[PDB]
Amino acid sequence: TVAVVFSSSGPPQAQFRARLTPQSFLDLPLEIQPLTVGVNTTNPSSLLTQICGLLGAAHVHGIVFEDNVDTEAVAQILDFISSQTHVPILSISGGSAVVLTPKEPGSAFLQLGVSLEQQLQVLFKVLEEYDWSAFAVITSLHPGHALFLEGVRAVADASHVSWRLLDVVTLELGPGGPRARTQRLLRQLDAPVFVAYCSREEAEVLFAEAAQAGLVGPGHVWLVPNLALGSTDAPPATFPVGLISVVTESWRLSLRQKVRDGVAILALGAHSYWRQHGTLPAPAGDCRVHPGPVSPAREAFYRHLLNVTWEGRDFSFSPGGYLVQPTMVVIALNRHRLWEMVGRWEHGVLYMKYPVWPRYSASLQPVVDSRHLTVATLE
Amino acid sequence: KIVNIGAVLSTRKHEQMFREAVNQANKRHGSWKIQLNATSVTHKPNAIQMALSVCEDLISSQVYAILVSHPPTPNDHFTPTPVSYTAGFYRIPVLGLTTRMSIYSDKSIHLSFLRTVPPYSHQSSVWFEMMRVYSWNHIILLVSDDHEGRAAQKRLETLLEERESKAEKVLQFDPGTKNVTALLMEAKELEARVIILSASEDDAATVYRAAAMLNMTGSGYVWLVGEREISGNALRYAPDGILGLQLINGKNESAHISDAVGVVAQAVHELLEKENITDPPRGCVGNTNIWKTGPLFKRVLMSSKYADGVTGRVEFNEDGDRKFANYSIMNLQNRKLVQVGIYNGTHVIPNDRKIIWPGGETEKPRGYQMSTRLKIVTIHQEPFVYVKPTLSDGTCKEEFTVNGDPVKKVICTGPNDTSPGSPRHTVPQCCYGFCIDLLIKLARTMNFTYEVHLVADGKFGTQERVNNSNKKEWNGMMGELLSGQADMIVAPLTINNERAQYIEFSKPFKYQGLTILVKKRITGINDPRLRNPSDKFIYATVKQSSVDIYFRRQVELSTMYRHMEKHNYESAAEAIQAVRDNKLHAFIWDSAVLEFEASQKCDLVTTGELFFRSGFGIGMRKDSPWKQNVSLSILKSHENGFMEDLDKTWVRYQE
Ligand SMILES: *[C@@H]1O[C@H](CO)[C@@H](O[C@@H]2O[C@H](CO)[C@@H](O[C@@H]3O[C@H](CO)[C@@H](O)[C@H](O)[C@@H]3O)[C@H](O)[C@H]2NC(C)=O)[C@H](O)[C@H]1NC(C)=O
Ligand SMILES: *[C@@H]1O[C@H](CO)[C@@H](O)[C@H](O)[C@H]1NC(C)=O
Ligand SMILES: *[C@@H]1O[C@H](CO)[C@@H](O)[C@H](O)[C@H]1NC(C)=O
Ligand SMILES: *[C@@H]1O[C@H](CO)[C@@H](O)[C@H](O)[C@H]1NC(C)=O
Ligand SMILES: *[C@@H]1O[C@H](CO)[C@@H](O)[C@H](O)[C@H]1NC(C)=O
Repeated sequence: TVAVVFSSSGPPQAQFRARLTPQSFLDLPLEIQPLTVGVNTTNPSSLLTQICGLLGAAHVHGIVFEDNVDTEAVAQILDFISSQTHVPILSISGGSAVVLTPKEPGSAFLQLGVSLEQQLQVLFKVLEEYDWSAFAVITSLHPGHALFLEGVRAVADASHVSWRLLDVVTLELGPGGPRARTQRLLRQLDAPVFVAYCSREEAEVLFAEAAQAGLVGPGHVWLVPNLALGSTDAPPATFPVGLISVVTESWRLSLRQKVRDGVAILALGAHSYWRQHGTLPAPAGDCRVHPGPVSPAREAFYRHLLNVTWEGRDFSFSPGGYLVQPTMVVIALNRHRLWEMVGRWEHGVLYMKYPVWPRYSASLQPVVDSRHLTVATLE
Repeated sequence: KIVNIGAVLSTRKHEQMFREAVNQANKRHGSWKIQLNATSVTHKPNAIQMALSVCEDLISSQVYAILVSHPPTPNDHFTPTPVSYTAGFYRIPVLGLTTRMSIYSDKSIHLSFLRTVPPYSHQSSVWFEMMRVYSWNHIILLVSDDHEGRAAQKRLETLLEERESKAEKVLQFDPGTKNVTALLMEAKELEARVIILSASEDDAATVYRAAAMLNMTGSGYVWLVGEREISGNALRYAPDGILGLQLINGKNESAHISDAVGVVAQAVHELLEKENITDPPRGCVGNTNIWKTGPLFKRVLMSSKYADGVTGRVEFNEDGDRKFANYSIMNLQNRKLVQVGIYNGTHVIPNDRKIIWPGGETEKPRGYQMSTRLKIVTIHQEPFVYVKPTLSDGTCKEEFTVNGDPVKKVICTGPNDTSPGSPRHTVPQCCYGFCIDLLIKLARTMNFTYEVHLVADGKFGTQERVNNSNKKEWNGMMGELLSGQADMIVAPLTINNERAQYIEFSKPFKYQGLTILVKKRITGINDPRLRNPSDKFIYATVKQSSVDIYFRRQVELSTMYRHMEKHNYESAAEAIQAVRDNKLHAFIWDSAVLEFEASQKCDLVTTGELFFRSGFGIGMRKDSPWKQNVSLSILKSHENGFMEDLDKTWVRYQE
């Protein structure tokens, strides 16, 4: 059996029925009976009670999560629960699909996302091809800013080009603080390429401030990881046109499609383990008792659960609860305020739709660099 | 208003003292404007039931902060986790009273957590201080492989790299294991005589037993451990006379309540005077939103400097941990612990006591027992290092020089004796040659003793980038020397830029260049047959050599090396055999070896003069005591004339 949980959207009663309906979807050899659960609000006791009750009155083997309005500090509860009751879970979307690096020792979380190292690698593989090498790094006072600042330096020494760094700055971009100081610091900068790391509210504040202090015209280029930019389906105001981010595959699928992948990966994991030993491990769901030392059977099942492949999509989870070797796709903000694909990435080679970077102006009418020319030839 | 605080306490007798202390602080503080309020709950064993009780408490009041402590259960890891997880959802600050673990200070997971006691990872500071104090610079690090184990190493390595000390080999062991002997056997061969232990109390006992079994606790050896490695099962098996440390007010749980209450009561006034009186959520179900003023309260809480508590002034660090905590150095004399020194904020002050080192000595035991035995690596070459099978009895065959003189030989272990396929067969062989004679003279003239062993890989040595990594690694004789498997390289090693950055060489003892081998117009600048690859002639050399890197550093010779990459040999003998039977076309290498081969093996002629200049040298690790000695000995040998007769004996047999 496999459980499914929704959160914080338009009431998916029709979606819940459509997910519960295919009791035999023929998506894998053998199909455990699926069941659905829905929480009204996201809260500690609400979540704890719902999961403990469902997994104690259902005897479930695996459970698949579905995210919410993308608020932080929610994946920690899932890690806590999985570590306590030794049930493998899986996060699929939203803010709960943000990589948690130092997870609990005996936990089995397996949240599908990409660590900052891979995103930075992809970004520097697009900086090298257009040959910018400016490196104006801006980071807010965020919990994970030290990791980003270490990672950028680590990757900078892992390439051929010199990557002459210009300046790194840290500013208080929170809800409350002195705007004049940040205005003064932003007003003094000179670099054609910026890399920024902050939260969505921090992103909007920083972009509004940059628009105030004239750093958003056709002269500069901005780059951000997937942590910012929020919903991906509603770009707010003051977001510069030409923003570049890197998101994983399946950034445009449906909620129902994602759950179909979640149940498929659990089903193949059981089927792959079935060929080895011809069984399905019994559930261990005593939330009230909370027993259990290290168990070898569940450990072996989790070890066999790591690698999976189906429908021509390689899902390989690292020991840390994040997948390794995905096929990221770069996206950018078109001239009409709409996210669009720019360049794929597949086994370490980058592609682009445009041989040169389109540069737009305040009144559009794409400007062309005066000191750039095209040369024709043949062999 | 009536601001309210909460707390989780152990035995509910601490709760009465907590209430009395908070009432006393209410009496002392405040100008009859704001009153503080108290409520507490006892710790229960189930973590999930713990969290349920926590937001039962959270609904029970507009809690402004939480104080958490440990129960009598020794499992100190998971107990203060659930309260942090629950109270971090709404950014309600929580303060840990007497928790010492190194995973709670990662301010990305536990979102709002403070400590009134420094963690275990801060122990490396006193190690560094007392390490400078006693003038020790040769260090062995020995820490467990867990996350807590891997945190002290990072900070100590940061300090030592800041001083560019570059501590010697650090050893990692899996926690909860038996037969830990292998790591200690690997470490005992090293030179440093001070080792640092940091692990769980159980692993300390087995490490102590292994050290006693292997007699690593003999005189001269000096130990120094942490607070968690002395008490418990480890105290019974602990070797006598080892330095240790402890915290002054550890596990008191009475002063910590007081000063935590004091600092919280000091911070609440500064919070409320900021027009941000917005109340915390009342209900663990009611509101799915964070506190609107939690980050501000945490920020003003961290920078709140208290005046004077029972444990003194308290002030927090940018990562949230408590700073400026001062320990008590401990020593073990006759199975009775006695204090020998007191840590200050930065320095360490001894206090009218004498240390008893494990050997019972009275003076400061200097480390680094100097070594006269040192291992020497070598590679097989034709006119420098001959290798031959040993005699049937076990010794070497007794030979003589043509001029009526013995030939000096040594016994050499080494490889599988079969390059292509063999798992492991290290049968000793017999070595002799010109380079070996130089080694014998050097050994005689400086009192040291050698143990010559051949190379494993068989490659001269190059730098390569391992797959799925950018950290370059040295492969071959270079890697063997850098790792520590060798102490000197006595072999025809070429001196160049790529090696001088990590090796201190010696003055050259023989100059040589680069020629080409042709069986009997291949110029040196550029041949169109070489510049433009052909079908018959192949211009390639043995892989992992220096000429390979030299051609990979070129532009048109880069194209030549791209053509060559399909062909790469493994030894000089292979190339000689291939070019002798017309199977090979071109081969470029050193002038001396090629000239010797042409003089010995007829019908083969070298093309062109030495179009390059270089030299051979003895290779050693950077900052080694023997370098100056060896360089002056080589220069004196050059001036004496020894090299002349030696070369007349070996390099040219009057051809
Ligand atoms: C703080 O000021 C308020 C003034 O109203 C008082 O707090 C009250 O303290 C009592 C005793 O801890 C709480 O009673 C509790 O009731 C529940 C359910 O009835 C029971 O299960 C508990 O064992 C406990 O007895 C009461 O809820 C609480 N009320 C408020 C509004 O805080 C009290 O006088 C002052 N001191 C403390 C410690 O609260
Ligand atoms: C990895 O994939 C192989 C190939 O199907 C499978 O047999 C194995 O169980 C998977 N897991 C591990 C840990 O090898
Ligand atoms: C612990 O603290 C109390 C009060 O702060 C103090 O009186 C006592 O000396 C300390 N040590 C012990 C062992 O109780
Ligand atoms: C250690 O604590 C403080 C920190 O400097 C200091 O005032 C005190 O005298 C030291 N010694 C003891 C025994 O507390
Ligand atoms: C190297 O030279 C020094 C100084 O002349 C002398 O002690 C000896 O010859 C060598 N020293 C060592 C430690 O090998």
